[PDB]
Amino acid sequence: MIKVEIKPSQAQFTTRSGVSRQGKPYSLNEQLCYIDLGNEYPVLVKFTLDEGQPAYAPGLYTVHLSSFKVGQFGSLMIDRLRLVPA
Amino acid sequence: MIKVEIKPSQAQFTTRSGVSRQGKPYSLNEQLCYIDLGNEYPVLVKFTLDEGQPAYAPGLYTVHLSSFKVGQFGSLMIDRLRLVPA
Repeated sequence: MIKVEIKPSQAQFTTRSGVSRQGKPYSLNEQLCYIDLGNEYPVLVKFTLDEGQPAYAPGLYTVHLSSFKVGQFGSLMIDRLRLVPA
Repeated sequence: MIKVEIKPSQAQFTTRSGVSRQGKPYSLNEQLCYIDLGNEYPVLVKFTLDEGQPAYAPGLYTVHLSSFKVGQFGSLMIDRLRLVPA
């Protein structure tokens, strides 16, 4: 299991916006977290939330299986970091 | 935890080869596995082994933390699927 932490200072998201190739508006909500990758300190990671999802609250989380997909070259990839409470 | 299985038929690797942009030879060893991504059946996934590593033997495995890195856009990515026995 991957240990993810949302710190008190990371309790909010920011939103970026634009327009797709054929004219549709979009909005993407991004939040920050710390992930323990086995180095001397956890590292800062950004991720995009799914549509209609609030920012994750401060606390400890692990990564859900739905974060992963098989890519176009037949290998595993992360689609979007989706979290569940520890 | 991600559940990975090496079937009896997947006990071997194949090797691809070539030459880098400035002339150095390389070899990459690739092996297949099945990963349970929560769909009705496990899916077929290819991955490259690290240098000097034998093919994983048939059996059940999970993914090691060293499989992950922060990418150039600040988000989590899989570098190479590295496995450890379940």
